[PDB]
Amino acid sequence: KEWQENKSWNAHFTEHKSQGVVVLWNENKQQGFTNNLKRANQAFLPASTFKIPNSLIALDLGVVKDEHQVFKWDGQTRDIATWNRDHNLITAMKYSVVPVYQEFARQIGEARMSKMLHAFDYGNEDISGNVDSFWLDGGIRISATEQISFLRKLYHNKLHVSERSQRIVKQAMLTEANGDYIIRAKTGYSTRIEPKIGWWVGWVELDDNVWFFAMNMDMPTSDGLGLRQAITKEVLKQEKIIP
Ligand SMILES: O=C(O)c1cc(O)cc(-c2ccc(C(=O)O)c(OCc3ccccc3)c2)c1
Repeated sequence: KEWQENKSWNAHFTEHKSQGVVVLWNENKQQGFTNNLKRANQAFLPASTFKIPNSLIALDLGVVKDEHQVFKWDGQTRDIATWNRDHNLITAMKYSVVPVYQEFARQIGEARMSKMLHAFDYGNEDISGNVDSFWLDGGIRISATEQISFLRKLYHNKLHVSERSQRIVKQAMLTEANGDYIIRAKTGYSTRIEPKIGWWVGWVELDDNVWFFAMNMDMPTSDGLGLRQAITKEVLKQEKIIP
C-alpha cells in the first residue's frame, strides 16, 4: 500500500474555484498520498520546473562554473521586469529567468541534452522540438508522480552527475526557511500549449523527516499564480506537516 487517495484535499481547490492535483511522499514511511491518482500520473509540459535538470546539466558540463558566475543582461527589454538585469544561478532560478536558461540549452546542445535526460530517467526523455524551448512547447512531458521520483534521486545525490552539481542545485532551490521547516522548490507556469497549468515541485525538510511534493493546477490567467503555494500550504497544514 505505497499509494493512497485522499479526496478531502479537494475542498481546498474548491474553496478557491480551482482544479488540480497535489502529490505527497513521506520519505520515512515510504508512502505516497494524493487527491487524484489519475491526474497525478498524467504528463504535462514541465515549463520552468525544467530549470532543475537544466541547472544540473549546465553545471556538470562546465557551461556554468558555479552559483556566482554572472550572466549579463543582453539589453533586450522584456515583459517581466526582474528579467531585465544581470543574474547568477541563484537569482535566475528564483525569478524563472527563461532567456538565461535558453542560453544554457544552446550551449549544451541537442545530443548532450538528450543523453543526460536518458541518464536521469526524466519524464518521457523526449527533447523533440526546439533546442532552447522544448520544455515550454516541445515534446517533453512529465507527471507529478514522475517529478517526485526525480526529486528523490536529487535529495540523495543519486543522479548521474557529480555530487557537487546536485548540492549546488539544492542550494539554489532554497525558497523558505524558519525554525519550523525548510522548503526547497521550483515554480513553473506552462502557457504555450493547452492546458495552461501552474506547477510547484520540491520538498519540505523537518527535523526528522522530509515530505516530497509535486502539484499542478489549471491556470487560465497569471493573476492566480499565488494559489500554487497557498493550496499546497493548506494541504500541508491539514496533514500537520507545517503549523
Ligand atoms: O515560474 C513561474 O511562476 C512564472 C511566473 C511568471 O510570472 C511567468 C512565468 C513564465 C515563464 C515562461 C514563459 C514562456 O513560455 O516563455 C512565460 O510566458 C511568457 C509570459 C507570460 C506572462 C507574462 C509575461 C510573459 C511565463 C513563469
